[PDB]
Amino acid sequence: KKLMAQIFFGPTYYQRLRHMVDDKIHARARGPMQVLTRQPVEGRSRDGG
Amino acid sequence: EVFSRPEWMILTCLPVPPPPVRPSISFNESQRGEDDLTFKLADILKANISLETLEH
Repeated sequence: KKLMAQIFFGPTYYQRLRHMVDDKIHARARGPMQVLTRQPVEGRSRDGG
Repeated sequence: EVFSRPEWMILTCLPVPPPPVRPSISFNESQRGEDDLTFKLADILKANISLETLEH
């Protein structure tokens, strides 16, 4: 069924940006702790809190 | 009178904090890696003995 509205279709030059979700996604439930402070470590890489 | 006497603002006995305040981040068997505070205390200690021997 036809759309009551007419859509502005056509090409646009789009770029893929350097931030992937599977590169950002992070979760932790216990893990590495700093030596001095004894609190969770920092960053995805270090499995931080 | 009990907790804060003016005389105690001048130091004669300097407390040495235990290792967990100045952690030896000891990596590998051969290497060590002492904390900044450990050096400053060693620096204080070196300086103290120079003076202790010098005056004696």
